[PDB]
Amino acid sequence: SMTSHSWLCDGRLLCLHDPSNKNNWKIFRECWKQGQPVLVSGVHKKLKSELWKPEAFSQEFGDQDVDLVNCRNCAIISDVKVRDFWDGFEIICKRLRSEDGQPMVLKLKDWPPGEDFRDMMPTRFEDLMENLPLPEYTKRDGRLNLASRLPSYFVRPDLGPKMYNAYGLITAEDRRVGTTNLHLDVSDAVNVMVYVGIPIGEGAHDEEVLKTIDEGDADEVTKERIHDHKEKPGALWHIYAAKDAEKIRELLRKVGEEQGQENPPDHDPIHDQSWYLDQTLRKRLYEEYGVQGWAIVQFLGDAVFIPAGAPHQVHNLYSCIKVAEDFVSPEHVKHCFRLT
Ligand SMILES: CS(=O)(=O)NCCc1ccc(F)cc1
Ligand SMILES: CS(=O)(=O)NCCc1ccc(F)cc1
Ligand SMILES: [Cl-]
Ligand SMILES: [Cl-]
Ligand SMILES: [Cl-]
Ligand SMILES: [Cl-]
Ligand SMILES: [Mn+2]
Repeated sequence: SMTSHSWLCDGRLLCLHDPSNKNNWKIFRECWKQGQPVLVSGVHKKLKSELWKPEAFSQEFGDQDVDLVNCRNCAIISDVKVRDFWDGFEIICKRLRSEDGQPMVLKLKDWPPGEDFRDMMPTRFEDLMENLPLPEYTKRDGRLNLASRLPSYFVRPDLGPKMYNAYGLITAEDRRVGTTNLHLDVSDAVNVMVYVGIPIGEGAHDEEVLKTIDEGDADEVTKERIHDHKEKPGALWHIYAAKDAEKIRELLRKVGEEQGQENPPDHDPIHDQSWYLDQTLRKRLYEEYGVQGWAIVQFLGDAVFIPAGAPHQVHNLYSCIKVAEDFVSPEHVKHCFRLT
């Protein structure tokens, strides 16, 4: 039977089921005020699916010059055509290869660049912005988005949205690598999964995805969406409460020292965006510092709401297209204030 919502992550994660319901705010706002992330399912059913295909991006924009990142070793591939990324998104035999002869796991850096999404892609901009959940919070001019209303005493987000495109991580060794390393943002954000590409070539790669979700500490209800409903899983997130950010800095300064890094005692390993918390480091955070987090699997059409100041990391299970909008809720405006 159809329901307004469910509770995931041992009752700590709200999952809203109807992305456009005019009553969603009544369920959302108490979870949000407590500094929790929120998930909203079903946004893909509201969008024009033809606008969000990898082959369309290659056809329309493929002669633009871009830089790529090799997710395995952080090497930068400079000044290549964006078609060289898009044409290997789902077809493994078309992917750029490393010196060892293997196909690379690539991330497309800063594309569209800076604030240019709306100018470059006006039909995509309209389709996303008109279908964002919790629109009083997430639209540029929503009544509960303070972004356009604050003075210079507050850090204001850039004009959005921003697109995040990267291949899926594949191997047992890849389990310890991030798509996006641990970091935080001083603004709130909503991140929508608009497309998931499950390949052919090395295709039949299902078992390493299940071990990644299990070892990732997914809850048993999330482990049912995999097996029961046959939805496409895109990415595994870990999110930590803003109140636990300094305890995470203390762990990563200790581990940096154990690994012979030579950092000053006040340096900021979260701002550096250089760490991915693997199973070993997540268990040490829990056991040695008493800090737990939310393990979230983002399926096609899921919107993840990330509270301002909350440390988070992302690991793609399959090839993903994500689109994110930043906003400034009144609940979390303290995190962007420039004094005290
Ligand atoms: C430019 S590179 O990143 O150093 N790679 C070496 C070139 C290559 C690697 C694998 C091939 F199947 C063909 C050529
Ligand atoms: C591993 S999980 O299935 O995501 N459940 C964790 C929920 C939780 C989140 C944050 C906390 F500070 C304490 C508990
Ligand atoms: Cl907060
Ligand atoms: Cl467009
Ligand atoms: Cl709303
Ligand atoms: Cl990163
Ligand atoms: Mn972020």
